[PDB]
Amino acid sequence: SGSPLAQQIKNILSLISQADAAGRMDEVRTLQLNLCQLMVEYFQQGSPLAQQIKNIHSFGHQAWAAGRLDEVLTIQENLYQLMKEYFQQS
Ligand SMILES: [Zn+2]
Repeated sequence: SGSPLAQQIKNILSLISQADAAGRMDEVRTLQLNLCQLMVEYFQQGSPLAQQIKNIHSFGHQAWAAGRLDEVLTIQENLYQLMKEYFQQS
């Protein structure tokens, strides 16, 4: 974890919000791929909130691998809300 990584996570969270509002569906997909990688790197190796971000991210991968879109989507809602809290990015 680190401050430049934290700001890049905040940048990508902000662009996801902007791209979503503007209807840029392909860019949203790319942004979510970037956020995924940044989360793996930032949370490598914490507070209860950080532990739950890590757990929920892991279960998100398991749901995605099975194509379980219904569970992916509500995992995403939970994960992204916790990320917005941890990184103070509304
Ligand atoms: Zn991921």
